[PDB]
Amino acid sequence: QLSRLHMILKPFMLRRIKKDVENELSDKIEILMYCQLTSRQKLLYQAL
Amino acid sequence: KIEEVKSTTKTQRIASHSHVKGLGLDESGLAKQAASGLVGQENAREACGVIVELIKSKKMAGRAVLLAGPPGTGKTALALAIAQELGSKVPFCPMVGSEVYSTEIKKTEVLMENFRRAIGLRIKETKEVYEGEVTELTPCETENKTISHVIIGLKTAKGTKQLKLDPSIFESLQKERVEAGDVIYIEANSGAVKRQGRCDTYATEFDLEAEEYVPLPKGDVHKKKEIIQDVTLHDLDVANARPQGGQDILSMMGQLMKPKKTEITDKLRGEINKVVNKYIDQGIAELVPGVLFVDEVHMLDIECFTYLHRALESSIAPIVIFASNRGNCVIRGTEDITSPHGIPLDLLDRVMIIRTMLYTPQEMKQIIKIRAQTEGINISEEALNHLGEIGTKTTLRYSVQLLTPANLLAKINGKDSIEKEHVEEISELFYDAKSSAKILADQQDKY
Ligand SMILES: Nc1ncnc2c1ncn2[C@@H]1O[C@H](COP(=O)(O)OP(=O)(O)O)[C@@H](O)[C@H]1O
Repeated sequence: QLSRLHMILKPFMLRRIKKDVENELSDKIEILMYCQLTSRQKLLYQAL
Repeated sequence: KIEEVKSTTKTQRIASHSHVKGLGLDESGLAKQAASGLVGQENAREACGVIVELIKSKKMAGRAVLLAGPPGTGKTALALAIAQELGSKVPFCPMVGSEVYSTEIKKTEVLMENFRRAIGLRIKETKEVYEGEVTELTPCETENKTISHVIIGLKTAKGTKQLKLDPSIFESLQKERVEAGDVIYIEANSGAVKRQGRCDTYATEFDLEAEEYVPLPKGDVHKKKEIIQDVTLHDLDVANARPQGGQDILSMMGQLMKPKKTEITDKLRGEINKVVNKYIDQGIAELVPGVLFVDEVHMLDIECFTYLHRALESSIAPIVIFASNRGNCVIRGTEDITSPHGIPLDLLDRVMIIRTMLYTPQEMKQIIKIRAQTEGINISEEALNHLGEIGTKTTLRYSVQLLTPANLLAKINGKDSIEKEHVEEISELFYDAKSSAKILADQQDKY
């Protein structure tokens, strides 16, 4: 299925991505940050 | 990609009853073997399930239960279990039997102060307030000059309004040094005025400034709000004893004097009773009588063991929990009369005695394990057994005490759990209340 869909969409579509066109673009750094719930938040989460 | 977390707030400390979380009973009213941090004492935990229902019925008033048993048998543990079961809303008043000796008020009156503190109350009050930035202030004048009106312009986010207010409000405003452009908040029930500082608009006027700036309030200039409040009878009584509300000079200067206690007469108590009854009849005041816990009751002077006769026969007095760990002792203040637990027979006839027995070696190990996992320490099986025999030799309090220093020495040399060697070395370092007695009687002549 996926190969057939790619073949169908290959002619009337383009694509570049970031490697083909970005010749000097620092790779963005993604950072997660967990945050703990406070006292009141917990009293409400319990109620909920 | 990279996951980062932060946690710098410290945990709460561990007390002597931080593991008790409830009575741990069943729906049928029996007692489990190990639930909510309590083990054993089935005949006492079952009898405490009647007491919580008695509290929650809100029917009786003036019933006393006396927990009797040897030291370390869990009297105050049961009391704290009852308090935890009853919930936070029900007022619980801890009390020690030696607190009735005061240098300001008599012994008898402290008992009343505690009884009235034990009974709670819930009030649904409505307060109407005027808040916002002052844009114009004008004191009116009349015949003697005196001041009769105050004209105040308050501008909130919605708009601005002009109000005529009593000269007392003007006196309070002049007291707080309120000018134009300063956000104020006046309540009309008491006339109190609070200043929060100048508005955020006047931020760039002065390069150097000390006043704090608050943003323009949102909403209407005048608005009423509903506040739910938890109070006790003793709060109303003490507030009416030496009043501090009002914007006059008598209460303002009474706010500064040394806060000495005073003996409240029966008239104020009766009038407060009438007022709170009137509040109840209006469908606003809800009564939630609670529990007063008197610990070490065996050292109340005979003047307190006897006022309690009249104090308990009242129709207002809440349910009182006693606690004593003494045998046939002489009553304090009598020097000639001996009675069980120190309490006289006459007052003892008005209480329900909940007998408490000593603990068996099997429950000792379970209690030690519960305490160890409460502290956060890991203990092996052989070490726990050795602590069990140690507790059977002397007491369970000593075994509980040894749990922390053993973990300290275990973590000094890289170990992660308590072993038998650590327990034995700790037992060598510290002494018992009985071994020290022996080594003291050996050298009695030279101390
Ligand atoms: N049934 C029980 N379950 C858990 N811990 C108990 C129990 N009975 C007593 N203890 C513990 O024993 C220690 C001392 O007992 P305590 O409650 O002070 O009795 P007393 O007031 O008679 O000395 C307390 O720290 C308590 O945690």
